[PDB]
Amino acid sequence: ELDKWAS
Amino acid sequence: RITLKESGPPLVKPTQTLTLTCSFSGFSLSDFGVGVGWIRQPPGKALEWLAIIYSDDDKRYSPSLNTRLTITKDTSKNQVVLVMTRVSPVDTATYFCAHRRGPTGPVNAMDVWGQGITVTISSTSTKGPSVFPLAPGTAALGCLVKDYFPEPVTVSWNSGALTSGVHTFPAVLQSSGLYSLSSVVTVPSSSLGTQTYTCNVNHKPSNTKVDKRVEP
Amino acid sequence: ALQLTQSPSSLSASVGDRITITCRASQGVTSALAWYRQKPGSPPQLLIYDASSLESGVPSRFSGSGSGTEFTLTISTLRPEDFATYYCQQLHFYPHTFGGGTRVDVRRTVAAPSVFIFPPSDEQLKSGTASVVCLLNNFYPREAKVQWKVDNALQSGNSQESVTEQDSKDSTYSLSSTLTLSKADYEKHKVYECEVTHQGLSSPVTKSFNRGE
Repeated sequence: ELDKWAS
Repeated sequence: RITLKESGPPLVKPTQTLTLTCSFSGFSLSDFGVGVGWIRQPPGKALEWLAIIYSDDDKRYSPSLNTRLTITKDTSKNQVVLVMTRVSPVDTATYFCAHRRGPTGPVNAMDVWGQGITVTISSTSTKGPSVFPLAPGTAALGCLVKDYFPEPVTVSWNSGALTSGVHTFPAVLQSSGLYSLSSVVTVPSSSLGTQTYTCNVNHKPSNTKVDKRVEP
Repeated sequence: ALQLTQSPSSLSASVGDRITITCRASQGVTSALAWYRQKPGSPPQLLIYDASSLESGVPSRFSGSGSGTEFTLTISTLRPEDFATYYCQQLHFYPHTFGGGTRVDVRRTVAAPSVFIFPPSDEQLKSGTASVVCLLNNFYPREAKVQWKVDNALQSGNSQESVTEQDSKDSTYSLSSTLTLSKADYEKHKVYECEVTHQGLSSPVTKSFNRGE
């Protein structure tokens, strides 16, 4: 799963 | 600015629960996006990621630990708590909590760390060491400081009068849950019959002081 | 999960040297990679955040570059305070992985270890066990191998050993290995041998003793 800040 | 400090028990028994607390100042868990993580490091080993919790409360645990870890935050106390269940000797390490910036780019790093708290997992009780001789143009001799708990122990030679050539090694936690360390000193062969060598051992935790003379 | 491989895992250098270490990921982590320096007894310290951004307060000699699966940390001119262990960490995927670390120590000429073997003491012998220890004194580089043999049987799983920190004056390491046996076992064997393998020894060295002699 991706980190919270991959935005 | 920001500082963090880990607190909890330095000694925990196998099977039991390890509860850690991270107290910090310079930021609050209500600032947007801010996180606080837990990182551990076994003696002489690499850093291992444990978990992280954020301002809005989501948290993530290391997959290979997650049925044993629980991370929480009390915001009026400005603390984060980590609970690790059924610990075993392999969990012996230094535990660090660290801060992670929220979006104002640079959220990509843990920018400030606690000093770390070293936790040792053992089922043993305080116990003084037994001191055995390690004996024989350069010669080596020493003392084996065995079966003590908990760390630390201090070793000197000839009441401090002897310092060069001395090597007190890092103690090893044995499978028995007790420590064992050696202190050796290298000296001239010719000195072996006229000079005396005594290691002074002090394990304050159990107050066992021992002076042990070794020639051959 | 995501594997972060750091290399070289160990590196030898001198003050004033220019070194570059790498950290590479099994999957692309974009620019979410941080670099830390950790000195013995102290917590990690952020140097580079987001792969190439110098952390405020960090010396200009430190720099980072890379993206995706390749990253490097370069120290333009090595200082005394830089002989430590460096780690990289990716914060793109959960869990946040740390590399295995890169160890930077002080370079000096190769120095083979002085080896000594110590039989267990009689006093210990009636406590019920026998500890025989092998000392590898003042060597360099750090990598060293100790092999215990009892009556030529290779010993495994019953020895522990620790190493000292690199000496501040001569830059050498010393190692101590302890072979632990029950007394009964100690008494039913004869030759106790410690074989040391090290870059400074053309051929492994063996120190030994015969129990009753």
